Amino acid sequence: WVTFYWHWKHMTIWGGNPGQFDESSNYIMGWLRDYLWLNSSPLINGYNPFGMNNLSVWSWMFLFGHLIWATGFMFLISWRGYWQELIETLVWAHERTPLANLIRWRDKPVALSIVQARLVGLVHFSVGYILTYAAFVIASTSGKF
Amino acid sequence: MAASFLPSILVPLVGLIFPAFSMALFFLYVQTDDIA
Amino acid sequence: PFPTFGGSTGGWLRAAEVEEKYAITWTSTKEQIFEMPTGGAAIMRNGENLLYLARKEQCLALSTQLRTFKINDYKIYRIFPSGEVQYLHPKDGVFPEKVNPGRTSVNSRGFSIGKNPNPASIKFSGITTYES
Amino acid sequence: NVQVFVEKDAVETSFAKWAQPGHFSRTLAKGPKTTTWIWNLHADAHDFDSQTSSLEEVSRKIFSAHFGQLAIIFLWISGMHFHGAYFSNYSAWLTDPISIKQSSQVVWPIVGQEILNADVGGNFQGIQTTSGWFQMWRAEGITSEVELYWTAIGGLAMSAIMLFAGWFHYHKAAPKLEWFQNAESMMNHHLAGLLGLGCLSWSGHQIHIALPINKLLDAGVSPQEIPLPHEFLINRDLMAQLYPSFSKGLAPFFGGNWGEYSDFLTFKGGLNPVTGGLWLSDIAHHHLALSVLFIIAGHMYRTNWGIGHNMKEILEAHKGPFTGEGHKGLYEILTTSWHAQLAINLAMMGSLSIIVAHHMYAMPPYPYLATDYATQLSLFTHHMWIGGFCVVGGAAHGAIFMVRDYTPANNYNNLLDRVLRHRDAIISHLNWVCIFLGCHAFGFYIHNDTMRALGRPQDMFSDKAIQLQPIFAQWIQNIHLLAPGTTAPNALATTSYAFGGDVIEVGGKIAMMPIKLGTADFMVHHIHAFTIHVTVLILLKGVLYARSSKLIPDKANLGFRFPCDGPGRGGTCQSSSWDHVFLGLFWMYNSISVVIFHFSWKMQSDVWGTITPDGAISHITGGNFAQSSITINGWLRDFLWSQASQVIQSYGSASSAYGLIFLGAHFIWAFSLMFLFSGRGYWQELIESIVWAHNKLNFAPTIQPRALSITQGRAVGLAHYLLGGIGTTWAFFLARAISIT
Amino acid sequence: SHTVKIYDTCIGCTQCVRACPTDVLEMVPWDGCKSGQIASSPRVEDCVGCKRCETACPTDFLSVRVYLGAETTRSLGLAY
Amino acid sequence: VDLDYGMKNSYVPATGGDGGQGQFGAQSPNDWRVAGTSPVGETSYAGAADGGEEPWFAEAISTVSLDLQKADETLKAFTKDAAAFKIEEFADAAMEELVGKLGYSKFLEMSTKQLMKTWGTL
Amino acid sequence: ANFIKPYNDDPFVGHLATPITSSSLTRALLKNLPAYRFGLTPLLRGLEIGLAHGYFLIGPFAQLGPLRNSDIGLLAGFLSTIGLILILTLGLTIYGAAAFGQEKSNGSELQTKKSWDQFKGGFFVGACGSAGFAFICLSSIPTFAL
Ligand code: CLA
Ligand code: CLA
Ligand code: CLA
Ligand code: CLA
Ligand code: CLA
Ligand code: CLA
Ligand SMILES: CCCCCCCCCCCCCCCC(=O)OC[C@H](COP(=O)(O)OC[C@@H](O)CO)OC(=O)CCCCCCCCCCCCCCC
Ligand SMILES: CC1=C(/C=C/C(C)=C/C=C/C(C)=C/C=C/C=C(C)/C=C/C=C(C)/C=C/C2=C(C)CCCC2(C)C)C(C)(C)CCC1
Ligand SMILES: CC1=C(/C=C/C(C)=C/C=C/C(C)=C/C=C/C=C(C)/C=C/C=C(C)/C=C/C2=C(C)CCCC2(C)C)C(C)(C)CCC1
Ligand SMILES: CC1=C(C/C=C(\C)CCC[C@H](C)CCC[C@H](C)CCCC(C)C)C(=O)c2ccccc2C1=O
Ligand code: SF4
Ligand code: SF4
Repeated sequence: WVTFYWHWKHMTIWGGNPGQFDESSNYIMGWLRDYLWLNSSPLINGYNPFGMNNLSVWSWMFLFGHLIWATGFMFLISWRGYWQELIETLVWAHERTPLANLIRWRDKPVALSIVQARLVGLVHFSVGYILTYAAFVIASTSGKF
Repeated sequence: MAASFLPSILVPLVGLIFPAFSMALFFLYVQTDDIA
Repeated sequence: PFPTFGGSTGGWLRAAEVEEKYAITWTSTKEQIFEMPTGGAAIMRNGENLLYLARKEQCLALSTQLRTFKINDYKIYRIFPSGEVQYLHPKDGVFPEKVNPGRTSVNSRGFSIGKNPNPASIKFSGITTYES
Repeated sequence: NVQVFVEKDAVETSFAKWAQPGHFSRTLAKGPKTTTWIWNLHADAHDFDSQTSSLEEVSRKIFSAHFGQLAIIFLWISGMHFHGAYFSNYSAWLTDPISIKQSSQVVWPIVGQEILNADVGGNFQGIQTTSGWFQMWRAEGITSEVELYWTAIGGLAMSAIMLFAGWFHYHKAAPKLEWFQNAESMMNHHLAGLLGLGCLSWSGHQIHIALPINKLLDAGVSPQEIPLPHEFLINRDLMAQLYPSFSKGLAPFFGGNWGEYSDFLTFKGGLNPVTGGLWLSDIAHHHLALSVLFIIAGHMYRTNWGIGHNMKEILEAHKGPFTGEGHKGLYEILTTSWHAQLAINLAMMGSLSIIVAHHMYAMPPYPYLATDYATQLSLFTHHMWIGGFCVVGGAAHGAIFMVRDYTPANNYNNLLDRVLRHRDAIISHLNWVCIFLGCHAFGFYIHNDTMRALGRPQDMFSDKAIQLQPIFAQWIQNIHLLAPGTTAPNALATTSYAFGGDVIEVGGKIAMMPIKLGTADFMVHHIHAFTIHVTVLILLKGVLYARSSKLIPDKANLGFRFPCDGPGRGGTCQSSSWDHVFLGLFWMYNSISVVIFHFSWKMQSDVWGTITPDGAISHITGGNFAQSSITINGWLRDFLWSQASQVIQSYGSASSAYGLIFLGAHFIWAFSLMFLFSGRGYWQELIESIVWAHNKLNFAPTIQPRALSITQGRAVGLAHYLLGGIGTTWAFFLARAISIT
Repeated sequence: SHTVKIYDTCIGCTQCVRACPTDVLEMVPWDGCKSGQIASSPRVEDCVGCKRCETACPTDFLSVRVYLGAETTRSLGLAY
Repeated sequence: VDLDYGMKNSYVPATGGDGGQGQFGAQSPNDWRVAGTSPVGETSYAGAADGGEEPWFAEAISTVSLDLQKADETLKAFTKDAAAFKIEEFADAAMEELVGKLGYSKFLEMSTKQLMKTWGTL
Repeated sequence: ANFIKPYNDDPFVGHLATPITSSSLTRALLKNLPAYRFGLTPLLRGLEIGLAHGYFLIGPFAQLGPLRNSDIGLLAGFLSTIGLILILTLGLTIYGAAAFGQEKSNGSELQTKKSWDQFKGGFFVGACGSAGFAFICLSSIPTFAL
């Protein structure tokens, strides 16, 4: 919220129209439409069916961050028992598969622990959050000005 | 020999050779049964 | 003395061969269908039955089910790969829920749970508060 | 012997138990001591088999509750007809279906909300509605609001009748369990009577009423000049003017010269060029043939007259060398478990809803439906969602069967037993299939995004590059395009223009045209296969590991719905089959979301649009699907960002409710994550501090406040997640489609 | 292996012993309470840590406490 | 047959957060980390079963069994102290009278006064 | 009458004898593969396996790699195959080190350190040579026209 506020106020100042922030920041749709949607444009066109420019790395990082954040959702929402039961069938399959059962693990595969899954989900969430916003702020500011 | 050659020399060493050997070494260390 | 069972993919794995295995025996007085803890139904034999399982918890789940059949003579053993056996349950011939003379209390602390010492008081000792 | 057995005055009618909340449950009957009680009361209200151990009582409760649901549905239909009769522009829309926007909801002027009364045309202001009421009413032959009023009155009467019937069959005449266990007779009646006679009578309405009225309405006759429906019944000359074979009457029907009725029972296929919908004569022939089929099907099972099949016999005979006892025991399961029946029936009804969505878009059955893009989008999406929920519910009730009604003794060496005996193989192979599908299908998109970002378009998976042509689908499309003359020689046109053929144009808008399949369609169809396989993995794991697993050997004793078995064994959170339903619901949401996005973008890009009298086609999004849908960036930019313009720019217009609901759905979706990501220990500890503040001022409820249970935390989180995500897509679709229609 | 301790508030109700899925606990004679018995955990090597015993215990606060510790094959509930 | 065979494992209990080896041992004395399957005619580990013409499923062959005699004998061996306690409290030959008159499991299950009652018969 | 039975007549092992696991085709195939075939030296098992794999591994690289449309595409595909073989050989080496330790092996069985080293070397030679052979074969594709 803090950085969104800073960035939108500065983007409207730098764009020569502070009045856009002054009027549209008073309701949420103003933030969604005039800050995020409007300023997504150069970022999402870093590459497209017609070519690419030097902002394509930020477009890719933007999608990368969305993906990492969503993958963190998996660890945060689904918990351990489901995964442990699934890994049990995986162990069964490997032990019973010819030419692959020539090779065996020396550390029994187990699902991630309860706390470990909370931490992994949190790390994925945080990395995705940071990378998405960094790509957006850099690409939007640099592709506009 | 020139320094301008260094990226194409060094980047494959940093990004392919070094991680592979580091991962192999860590794997061997974690599989070792008596480390001390 | 195996029950009538067509087999499943849920049975024991390499661990039963290399780490440890479990066996449960019991006496049934008739042929009756029961639920295998590993999935599926098996038919008990009239007389002695023997069943092999990967985990002690599986044996105890089966014994809990046997209790609903009025069967209380089940015995549970652990078998090691060398062939050594350990008699596990009921350890002294009496169910643990029934108090028995000759058992000694293990792991009691002679105070209520609120009297364990403070963590900061045993730092660097290697012990925990519940063990001191 | 199929007989009616009913107990009279089974249950007294009284308000005493209405004053005793939780009366149905022995535990909940003692009254609340914590707020948990309250939640439990709603959770266990319709869990009839936990309120009593008698199957007969459960059956009686289910029967009466079904009547209650029917009463509610009749009330809903009657309300829709009443709103059509008094708060709609149906009469004006009848005269010009092309330029007037259908509207059947009006809002009161208060706090400025009257802006929602859009200028929909016909001297009428209101909300543009997308449920297809006007098209259905016009197809039925409804030409006046008075007919709608009478249909609404009858709907009210039927709602009251259903409510009385429910009261009567619970409190006055409750059938015995032996009555309910009449699978053969029930199938005979529901096939021959409900489906067969329903089809026959609807075909009668279509032949006698809907067909001539629609022939006149298409011919350009005004609704105020069309003869009243009963005139077509009492004037065989009126019908003879329109369909000449009516001048022969019923003589050909009993004589066997049915070809004489070829003028009103047709096999044209295609669409009506004037309306853009199916020919009503084809629909009438369809319903007549279906009625015959169902009436035949309803004489298969033996009830009282010696002849007929016993279902248990048929099931018992079907066993082979790979399947032990085969289908033995299934009849007992499906005649003693309501959960087994509900699992089957929810699975079927949901799959049928999905099928309905597809078939109704591709072969638009109502007049002026095809060019009402808002209605087409809303109907497809709605039926997709309903189907997804119903298939997941079928899975859930299969799991409930496994936990509660499965008996090992009755399932020795039958199909169910052997499935349980190779669950590990089934789940391991499904897991591998899911990984393979996910990796390849989604890696196509990831590869494409990376190649395009690196400035390597020629290395992409695309039509202009490395191609992934859906050759099997294309082969099928060609076969269906060639069918009308050769493999269906009596069909005059294709079953659907989506397979190939001309462009059907109504009012300058495209009703249907061939839907071509390329690399992008290949990739998206494999995404659909992937998501469905993962959803099946989760739900089938929930059913097959419902009773036991290597982790928790005695899961059935813990029940269908329990949070966990403790942090031991590494941690056992969400091991219950209810938790598998919980995760499967998220995956179904993902799957259906992708399906409806694929529909929306493909139809806008390649089907819908305008068409000049010359022949120039201008699609809504300009044919960008093929090159934009092959990357995730193209979906984020060319679908979401671009098509969200209407919903985010809707403030200050009649669509502003959609912008508001878009925002509120985002809010509720984010609100759900608090429940999904957290745990009740934290919240109970916080509540302790809040209870302290209340106690510090000498007051606190004797119903002690409690954080939600673990399972209720999950349920609430998922419910708000689904409401938020689905409502966001709802607002987005509706604003977009109202703009483009 | 997990640690399972019995505190002297135990009333010898035998509910933790009946709740245990792996037979870690047993009742032993004791003069500290009316029932004349106390819980004991001689077989903590088989404790999985499910805490069903704690769920079953009627005292306030608990008289049986499970502290999770070093994991083994037995404590992880592995069939492999 | 040694009774501490289970306890004689390599598990070294930690100084904290560890219940140690209880009545039978924390873990098996046998190293579970063994080799995968092996070609025709070869054994993967010391006591492995020869899978014959199907070595890939060699691990599905059982070399660990419990014959009823071993079960009875280990039952007696593991409960020898409990039987010694029961005769110590009821009171060599007397134990042989009781455990043959009614049974060994029943002798464990009964009570010292009840056994004082059955000793009344002869 | 019953094409499924418990594996090894043992109902309680987690396996079933089905046509997939226990048909004559499956048994003959598996017993004849070099990972299982009686009488092979570990080096020869490794060699046969490498020969089988390196031949097909070049195809994806040659036909779908970045330089597939250049006239040195086959050479680049061969180089990519060699790189993949090196990655796999590293995997085999560290696997053997972990699975068997570094002590001197007491036997000639494949599941021993010395035998596994021989097998790994045979695999590397077989795979690299097979990739080279496939390179030669792909240098001139016969149309088979008289
Ligand atoms: C720690 C700061 C730092 C970082 C993040 C980088 C990053 C990079 N260097 Mg640079 N480099 C650095 C310091 C750093 N360098 C210093 C101090 C020197 C003078 C010796 C160089 C000399 C150098 C040359 C000649 C080249 C690079 C190149 C690169 C790029 C490719 C990686 C590579 O192949 O380098 C190889 C790096 C070395 C041979 C020397 C590395 C020396 C630093 C101090 C190692 C840092 C260790 C680090 C602090 C450990 C903590 C990290 C870990 C915990 C995650 C990459 C952007 C290549 C490039 O520019 O491609 C376009 C390239 O050709 N670097
Ligand atoms: C199918 C369901 C359905 C739905 C969702 C609607 C929805 C609507 N109707 Mg329609 N309508 C329906 C069926 C439906 N109707 C039927 C069957 C008829 C024939 C009777 C009508 C006849 C009709 C007319 C004539 C009008 C509407 C109007 C409306 C609109 C305003 C409603 C309102 O705010 O009233 C006021 C709402 C209240 C007074 C809320 C009271 C809620 C009670 C107190 C709580 C009940 C809870 C429980 C049952 C009671 C427990 C306690 C109790 C025992 C004491 C709204 C869009 C109005 C409209 O469209 O204006 C342009 C309007 O004029 N409807
Ligand atoms: C929450 C549940 C729900 C809701 C609110 C809706 C809402 C709607 N449905 Mg949908 N529907 C649903 C579930 C739901 N549906 C399910 C589960 C199915 C699969 C059977 C359908 C199949 C369906 C069809 C075929 C049609 C609708 C239509 C409609 C719209 C008009 C309502 C109407 O009165 O048409 C009344 C319905 C008709 C006039 C046609 C009914 C024809 C079907 C084949 C009758 C089947 C009845 C049969 C006895 C059911 C038993 C199945 C059997 C295998 C046992 C409205 C948007 C109609 C529409 O889109 O109009 C524009 C429409 O034609 N629905
Ligand atoms: C034919 C349809 C049908 C029927 C008759 C049943 C019947 C039953 N279900 Mg099943 N189920 C179904 C479909 C059905 N279900 C579907 C489609 C799903 C997938 C979602 C499920 C998944 C499911 C689970 C996971 C469980 C059940 C359970 C039950 C039993 C308890 C019901 C209860 O007390 O809830 C009382 C009803 C409520 C508390 C109402 C809940 C309101 C929902 C959550 C939100 C409504 C949102 C609303 C429409 C939108 C509002 C928006 C607005 C606020 C802005 C009962 C036997 C439970 C059971 O234990 O079975 C033995 C159980 O745990 N069902
Ligand atoms: C976008 C976020 C996200 C992602 C990426 C995943 C991914 C996955 N989920 Mg998860 N899930 C999610 C959200 C997500 N989920 C959420 C929010 C929840 C809570 C409801 C869940 C709850 C859940 C359940 C209940 C289940 C899954 C399962 C899966 C796996 C499905 C099988 C598969 O396709 O593997 C393939 C891998 C992918 C599709 C990911 C990327 C593939 C890339 C693009 C191609 C291959 C790259 C390759 C590995 C090279 C990597 C290079 C690297 C070394 C640098 C897959 C790993 C299921 C499972 O495990 O089935 C076997 C399963 O049962 N998830
Ligand atoms: C997962 C889906 C997927 C697929 C199918 C592809 C496919 C491709 N990628 Mg892409 N890519 C992907 C995801 C994917 N990618 C992801 C997630 C990234 C990271 C963002 C990339 C980044 C990337 C880059 C930078 C490049 C590629 C390139 C390529 C091409 C050459 C790759 C190659 O030669 O591998 C070699 C393949 C193998 C060695 C083996 C393939 C698997 C075999 C065939 C399975 C056989 C199983 C068999 C049937 C089982 C039974 C057999 C029998 C014994 C019974 C190829 C078209 C290159 C290119 O130039 O594209 C044109 C390239 O430079 N990709
Ligand atoms: C294209 C649709 C999805 C295809 C999925 C996989 C394609 C692979 C081909 C499998 C089709 C034939 C299956 C065997 C042929 C078949 O139809 O049944 C043949 C045979 C039937 O045996 P009997 O003659 O004993 O049958 C008597 C019957 O009356 C059953 O009681 O079934 C079996 O041998 C066991 C079936 C499990 C076989 C598992 C095979 C792998 C299944 C893949 C998962 C299926 C997904 C569908 C779930 C709804
Ligand atoms: C829409 C709606 C509605 C309405 C409905 C209606 C109006 C219905 C009707 C219906 C009808 C109106 C029905 C009818 C029926 C009929 C029938 C189904 C008949 C049958 C018959 C037959 C089977 C025949 C036979 C025969 C012959 C062929 C010859 C000889 C003689 C005889 C007769 C035997 C309501 C209100 C509900 C509300 C909701 C919506
Ligand atoms: C049969 C069959 C099948 C399969 C197929 C396959 C899978 C095949 C494969 C094949 C293959 C995969 C082949 C391979 C080949 C290889 C080769 C042919 C190699 C050779 C090589 C060489 C000759 C080399 C040599 C060398 C060396 C060693 C070293 C040095 C160098 C050189 C070069 C000299 C199926 C299932 C369909 C079914 C039907 C039948
Ligand atoms: C926020 C949250 C809570 C706290 C939320 C609670 C206790 C819900 C409170 C519901 C209220 C009290 C009922 C509705 C009442 C209105 C909000 C206010 C009206 C007040 C009176 C009229 C009753 C949990 O208990 C919880 C449990 C498990 C997982 C996640 C969570 C979780 O995320
Ligand atoms: S209490 Fe919560 S965190 Fe602990 S095991 Fe149960 S579900 Fe998991
Ligand atoms: S520890 Fe608790 S449950 Fe166990 S006997 Fe003592 S009071 Fe009862």
